[PDB]
Amino acid sequence: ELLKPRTLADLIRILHELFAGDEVNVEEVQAVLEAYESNPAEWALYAKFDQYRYTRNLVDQGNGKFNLMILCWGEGHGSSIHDHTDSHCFLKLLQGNLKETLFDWPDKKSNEMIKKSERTLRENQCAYINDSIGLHRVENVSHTEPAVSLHLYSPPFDTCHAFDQRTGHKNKVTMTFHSKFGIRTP
Ligand SMILES: [Fe+2]
Repeated sequence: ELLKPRTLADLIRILHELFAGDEVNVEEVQAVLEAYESNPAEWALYAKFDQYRYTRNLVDQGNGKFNLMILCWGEGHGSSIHDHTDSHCFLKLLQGNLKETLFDWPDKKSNEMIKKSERTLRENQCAYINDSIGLHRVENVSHTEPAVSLHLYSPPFDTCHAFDQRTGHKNKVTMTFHSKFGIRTP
């Protein structure tokens, strides 16, 4: 029985319930994430920005069944084109807007990766991606407004691939956390 999360803490409690088992009801998880109304006071602790690139701030480690983190995107900050390491990935906007661009998995041939689609993710909206859907890039294209997003990955992963848009070639990257549970982790 899915109820509206009253607070971020309440959302986290609900997520522990939704991930108690071995599988993932994606539509239910997405619905609960969307239903949480972002309250900046509840997540200010995690919203640690860096001037030069977006930061990943760990919020909850789940049951070891998911990583829940907050990403802080300065004006103009964006990600690589990347995959999600055979995991579910939910992305909910807490503040601002992000542009998501979708790409197909490349062929062996070196070739320009052409976008398949793009969309604008707005405050409180939750998006979902997995490797079967494709690859994506996420960017804060705003010149004036930082963006903050809440990401849930299951199972947790600490590596993924970045793809070179000009060729489709991939390289493995290790994800690092800017902070964990509100504590800067240099
Ligand atoms: Fe992603």
